[PDB]
Parts: sequence; structure tokens; C-alpha cells
Amino acid sequence: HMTPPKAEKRPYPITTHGDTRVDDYYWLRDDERTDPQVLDYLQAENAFTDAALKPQQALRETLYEEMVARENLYFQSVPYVRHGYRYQTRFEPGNEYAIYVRQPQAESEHWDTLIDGNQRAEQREFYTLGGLEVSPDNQKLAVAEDFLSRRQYDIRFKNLSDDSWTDEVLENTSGSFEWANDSATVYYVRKHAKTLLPYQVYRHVVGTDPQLDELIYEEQDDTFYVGLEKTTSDRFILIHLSSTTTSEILLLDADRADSTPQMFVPRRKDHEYGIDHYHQHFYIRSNKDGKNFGLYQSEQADEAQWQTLIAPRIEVMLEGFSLFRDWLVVEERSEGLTQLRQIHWQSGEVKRIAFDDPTYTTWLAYNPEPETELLRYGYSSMTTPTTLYELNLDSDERVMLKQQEVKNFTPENYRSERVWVKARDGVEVPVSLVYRHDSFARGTNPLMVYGYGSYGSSMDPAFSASRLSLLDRGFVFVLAHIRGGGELGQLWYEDGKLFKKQNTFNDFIDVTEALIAQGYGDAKRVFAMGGSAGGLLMGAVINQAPELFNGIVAQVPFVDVVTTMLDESIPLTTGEYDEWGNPNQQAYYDYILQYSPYDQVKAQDYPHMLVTTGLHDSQVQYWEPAKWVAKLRELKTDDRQLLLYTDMDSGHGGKSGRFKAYEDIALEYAFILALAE
Ligand SMILES: *CC(=O)[C@H](CCCCN)NS(=O)(=O)c1ccc(C)cc1
Ligand SMILES: *CC(=O)[C@H](CCCCN)NS(=O)(=O)c1ccc(C)cc1
Repeated sequence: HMTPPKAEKRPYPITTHGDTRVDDYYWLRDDERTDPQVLDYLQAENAFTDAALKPQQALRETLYEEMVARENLYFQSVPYVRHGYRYQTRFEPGNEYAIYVRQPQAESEHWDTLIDGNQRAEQREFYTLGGLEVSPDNQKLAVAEDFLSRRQYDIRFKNLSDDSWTDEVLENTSGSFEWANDSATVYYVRKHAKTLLPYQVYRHVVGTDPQLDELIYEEQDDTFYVGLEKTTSDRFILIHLSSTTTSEILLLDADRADSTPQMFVPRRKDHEYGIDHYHQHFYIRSNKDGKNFGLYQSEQADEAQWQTLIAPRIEVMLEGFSLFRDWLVVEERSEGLTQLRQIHWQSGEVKRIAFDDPTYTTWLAYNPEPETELLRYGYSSMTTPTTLYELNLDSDERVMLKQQEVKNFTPENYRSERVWVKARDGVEVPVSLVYRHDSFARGTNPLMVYGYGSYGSSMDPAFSASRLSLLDRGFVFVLAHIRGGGELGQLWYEDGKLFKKQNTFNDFIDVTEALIAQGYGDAKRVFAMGGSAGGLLMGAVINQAPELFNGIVAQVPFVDVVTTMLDESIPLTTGEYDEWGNPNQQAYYDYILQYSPYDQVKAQDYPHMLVTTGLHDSQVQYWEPAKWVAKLRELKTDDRQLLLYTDMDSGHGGKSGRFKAYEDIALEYAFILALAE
């Protein structure tokens, strides 16, 4: 039917290591966002998408309404106790934002409002609450708020005695701050007034002129993120410096005036470590002896005095730990399962938290107080909605505290499986999939295969209410736990990045091929989705295995990989050399160029595809997907659907901003469901 937009070609040569690549759409990049010929192309593509998808409006409404009708109109957090006050988060119907309340622990009846997001958002274009913490003496409330949606937080202070605000604001912060134990001094992280990278730590006396704030630390390498932490003991505020590879912690005495940063262990390439302090010891999670991490105890900083509590094991990844009165609890991964283990400080007794589900995730929830036997931990599976449990560490009594509520949901209607696929190199790849039992017939069902597979981030199998809209229409939903993710620990990550990145894409194809071969789905109705580094995955897999998929959704996709990674002017590029590599080196240029989706678009048949991007707040800049679609329109040989949807809306932190997310899901699901009919 309709003629799609055709962007002007302006051949722009890029020569590196004597290799000339001609980019015809370089100009779709406009750092200023002025150039009206760029806006015209994004606007023209949006108009083409609106018109191509106009017949799916009814379906988009059915999908939107059934996703909203699953959730409650009310939300009340599980109350927690900190420093002798109980805290709860309250979402009322009609309100755009949460209300934050508290009471003294010995009180039940009355609750005080700490902060009402709705009052805070009045006469502002944007509101997001980045952070909320009462001073140790329970008299002052620090809040980190963003009124501009650029994630530059203002810190302000409220006197709880009379509900009056202090006069100052700390501006361009990360929203990361800590109270000294005097309830009068806060440390906070300033961002670079240009790069907006967190880089300075300041000390602020509450109520005073931010002008008088003392510079405590400045990070020199902008690849080291700067964060603040406070130890369980309350003895130290921690300046946490980390790149993707490498850590360094400085100690601030939280009890005394005029503290200066005390080196813990100075940074050293490929040594990652994080600490706490409790029972007069430092506890250190460190990879110094093994990539899967160990846990050490020390009386002091010096690495030579670190005593092994838990040695690194090749088969068990150590992800994190919480400290309690009588127990260490650790978060681990073994055999493609997340697990929780508890070790008694005195007896050394070991217990495992046991589950009965093939495709679940478990994690340490919020435990702000260490003087208890009660561990709170979270559970979710592809069939069981997200649940908060409280475990008596001594007695093993497990009580449910909260279940995710899902209306119109019958859990026994659904089945899940863990499957292992032998990848082309003999490596075993775990897969989690779920489906509706009564609409299943092998070789018959559409497949939606989801992947990410970068940064060591794991697509852990959990519940999705929205996912029910595909399950109840015959779809088999697949998580492909491909290399580049963290499902099998640090080695799974490292075998999916830099000179191993191709394994990410090979794993996704191998998994899809095996699932079809073994009868999980219809070979003619295989669909895939990924966002961001998941969009890199979508982009590489359709260049390399175009026939495998009927249809693809690629969200805010990283696709112009060589060009972006050659230009430090693009925010994120300086930070990402340890993921993809540095193409200013020919080894990385050649390795990255082989799979860079924009560069490897060729004149061949592609699947149906919906591509999304944003003009404003973005990881991947809008021009990558825009250039990608323009090149695909120019070379692809098929006559299938190719749509670019650019979000022009300015950003929304209210309940309506959650309802926008449901609208996007509905448009994407209606696109795939129309293709599968
Ligand atoms: C999209 C994605 O996963 C990441 C950014 C999100 C980080 C959350 N932990 N980046 S990309 O992979 O999207 C990407 C974007 C820009 C650049 C320069 C490289 C990669
Ligand atoms: C958050 C929001 O979208 C508003 C808030 C309710 C009005 C009270 N001030 N709703 S809206 O319908 O006015 C609206 C405005 C802009 C956009 C982009 C969408 C919806």
C-alpha cells in the first residue's frame, strides 16, 4: 500500500586503520536537536507508523485495558522499621505520586506524612523522588528530587518538629547522600556541570549556605562512578569508587568533625571489592583470588590481613551479602539458579533457602536493622507472582509478608520449564520458558524469545502480569540466558563481551533453533524482542539469521556500534570500552565491525520489525535506530513491515507515566499478535 519515508543520503566517509566506511545518514545525528530536516524524518516515520498500525487500535485498547485491570488501584508497601520508626509507602487512586508516612515503632493508630509527592509536584512539569532518609536523631528529613527529568537531583531538608523546610538546596547531585551521626552534617555527590558524571563529594552543614560546603574528594578518572554508603555499624561513611572492572573505597569517620578520606585498598585493574563494617570487623566481597568472588573478614584495610570466610568457587557466583546478629546471609548463583545461604558466625552451621520451581529468582530484600533473626527475602517465578517472605534464621519459620496481586489470574493455567541447549561450541545455555497449558500443542504455538546478554546483567526468570496478554493468546514466552549475561556467573559475562561478544548472538540463534527443533513452537511464527544492548542483540541476530524470525521488536537499540565507539563526544562511549572494546585499536575495530548491526545491514530479506527510540533522555541516542531504519529501507529485498516509532513525549514520573509504559507494551504486543494471526 503506502510509500514509507525516504531519508536523504549524504555520503559521510569515516576512515580508520585505512578502512573507509561510507555512512549515508550520519546527518540524522544532530547534537543540538534544532535541525528541522532531522525532526522532519523522525516525524515522517512516526506518521508512517501511526498509519501502518491504525487497524490494530481495537487490539491495542483490549491489550491496554486487560493489562491495567490486572493491577490494584491501591498500593501500600510492607511497613519496615528503622531507628525506632515504622515507614510505609501509600499509592491512592486519583493521586499521580506516592505519599510517604511513618510512626514511632511503639505506635499503631496514627501516621505522620513525611512527604506527599502530589504536593511536591504541584506547579512543576516533572517530579521524581530519587531519595528519602531521616537523620539518625529522627528530627530531619533529607529528600533527593528531580524537577527537570535530566536525573540531576536537588537535595532539600525538612524539620520534622514543625514540618518547616530549611532554606538551602544542594543542586546537580546524583541523589546519593549520607548523614553523619550528629544529624547536622550530610555528605553528598555532585555531578560534573557538563558530563553530569558523579565526581565530587561535599560535606554540608544542614541549614547553611551550600557556598560554605567543603570539597572532601574529587575523582580524577571519569570511568569511576562515585557513590556514598554508610556501614551497618554506623562508624564509617564509604566513598565507593568503581568502574565496570575496578573498585576503591575511602573511609569517612561518621562520629567526628573534620574527617578526611582514609584509603582502604588502592585501586588495581580487575580487582572489584565492596565492604561493610559490623561486630568491629570489615567484611569484604572481593574477586582478588577468583572471578566468582569470595567474602573476607579483616580488622583493618591492608589486603594482606584479609581472612577467607568464603573462598571463590568456579561453580558458585557470590553476588552479595547481608550481616545479622548471629548470621551471615549470602546471595549466590549456581547451575543457573539464584540462591540464599546462611552461615552462623559461631557454630558455622550452613542452611540453604529451599524452593520447588524450575524457573524462579530469589534475592535479599530490604533489611535495614541487623539486630534480628528475621531475614526478609524476595521470590518470583514465571508462574508465581512476586512475593516478600520473612524467614526466622534460627527456627526456619517462613511467613509471607506480601504477594503481588494479579486480577483475572489462575496460576495453574500456566506451565514453565528450564531447558539446557548445547550451543554450537558445545557450551550448555540455560533457557526459561512459560506457556498456557490448555492452548498448547507441540510445533503449533508462536514463540516470543527475549534476550539482553550484556554487562553481566541476568534476565532472571520472574513473574510478569503484562506477559499474560501473550500467554493467553497461545504464545510460548522464552528467556534465553545467553552469554554476556550473568546467569552462570562472571565467566558467563566474560564469554559474552569484548573478543567474545559474538557468543551472545550465536547463543540466541542456537537456543531459538533448538526450541523449534524440539517442538516448543511454530517455526513460521518465531518472534523476538530486546532493548538497548538487547537491541544490539536483535540487530546482529537479524543480519546473521534473517530467516529464523517472522517478526522483531528492537527497543532503543545500540546498532551504530563502530561509529559511536570511535567518538568520545557521545555520552557513555568513554565508559563502555571494557564492554565492547576500543575500536581505535584495529583488533577491536575488526571484531566489533563484524557484528555492528548498522554496518552489516545488507541487501537481503529481513523479518517484520518495529524499532523504538526517544528524542529526550536516552542511553542509545535517537539517531542510531533512525539511521538503521533508513539503511534497512534502502537495501532490504523483502516487502514486510519496517516501522520506526520515536517517543516525542517529555517524560512522566506519575501513575500516568506507568500507564504510558502499558501503552508502549500494548502497541508492541498488538504488532506481534497481528503478525502471528
Ligand atoms: C541499553 C543498555 O543496555 C546500555 C545502557 C544501560 C545501562 C544500564 N545498566 N547501553 S547500550 O548498551 O544501550 C549502549 C548505549 C550507548 C553506548 C555508547 C553504548 C552502549
Ligand atoms: C501526568 C499527566 O499526564 C497529567 C496529570 C493529570 C492532570 C493534573 N494536573 N494528565 S494529562 O492528561 O493532562 C496529560 C498531559 C500531558 C501528557 C503528555 C499526557 C497526559
